[PDB]
Amino acid sequence: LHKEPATLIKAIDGDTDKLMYKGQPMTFRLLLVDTPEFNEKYGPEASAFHKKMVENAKKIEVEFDKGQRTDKYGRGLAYIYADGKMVNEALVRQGLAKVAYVYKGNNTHEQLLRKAEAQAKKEKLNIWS
Ligand SMILES: Cc1cn([C@H]2C[C@H](OP(=O)(O)O)[C@@H](COP(=O)(O)O)O2)c(=O)[nH]c1=O
Ligand SMILES: [Ca+2]
Repeated sequence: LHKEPATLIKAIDGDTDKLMYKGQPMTFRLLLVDTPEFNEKYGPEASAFHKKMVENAKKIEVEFDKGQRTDKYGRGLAYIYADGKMVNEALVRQGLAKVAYVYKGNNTHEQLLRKAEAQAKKEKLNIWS
C-alpha cells in the first residue's frame, strides 16, 4: 500500500472525517474499525480522540487498501495517518474502537489492528472496562 496526500476539511465523528483528496471534498470512513456513534457510550470520547489527532496533525495522509475504495454511500475507505500515525490503529489501541467490517481483499492491516485490540483489552481500556 501507499500513502497519498489529503487535507482535513472537518472532523466528523469517531470513524469518519471530511477530507480534501485530489482536490475534491469527500467523506472518509476508517477501514477495519467501528467506533460507537456519538449518541452511544464512549462515542463522544472516540469523536474527541479522532478530532484531536487529525486537527493537530501537520500532515494527513490516506492509504487505500487493495480492494474497494468507496462504499455504497460514496465514502472513501482508507487507513488515515496523522503525522505518520495511523488513526485507525490509535483508536483501537485506546479501546475507543473495535476491529470490525473486515472484508476479504480490503484487510491488509487486520492483524496489526487485532494486536492493538488485544492490548487494549488486556489493559481494560474504555470499551473494554
Ligand atoms: C467500514 C466499512 C463500512 N461499510 C458499510 C457497511 C455498513 O452498511 P450499513 O449502513 O448497511 O450497516 C456501513 C457501516 O458503516 P458505519 O459504522 O459508518 O455505519 O458501511 C462498507 O461497505 N465497507 C467498509 O469497509
Ligand atoms: Ca460507527
